[PDB]
Amino acid sequence: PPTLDSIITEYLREQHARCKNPVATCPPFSLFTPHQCPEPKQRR
Amino acid sequence: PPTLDSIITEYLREQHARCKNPVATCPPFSLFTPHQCPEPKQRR
Repeated sequence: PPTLDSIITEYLREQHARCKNPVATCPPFSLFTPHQCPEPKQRR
Repeated sequence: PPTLDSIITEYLREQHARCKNPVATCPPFSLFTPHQCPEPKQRR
C-alpha cells in the first residue's frame, strides 16, 4: 500500500522532469517553492 | 502556499493522463488502488 512516503516521493519527480538539463544528486527540496534545476548560465 | 488539497489534487491528475480514452465526470477515487479509466470493451 502507498503512504505519503511514496506520493510525495513521486510528486517531486514529475515536477523534476520539467528541468531543462536536470541533475542527478539533487539538493534538498522545498515544497512551498517551485523546483527548477540549475540551467546553463555562461559567464566565462 | 500548497497543501494536501493541492498535492493530492495533482497526484491523481497525472495518474489520470495514462487513461486510454479518459473520462470527464470521473467516479470517486481510491488511493490504495491504481486508477484506470473505462476502456472501450465491445460486446454488441
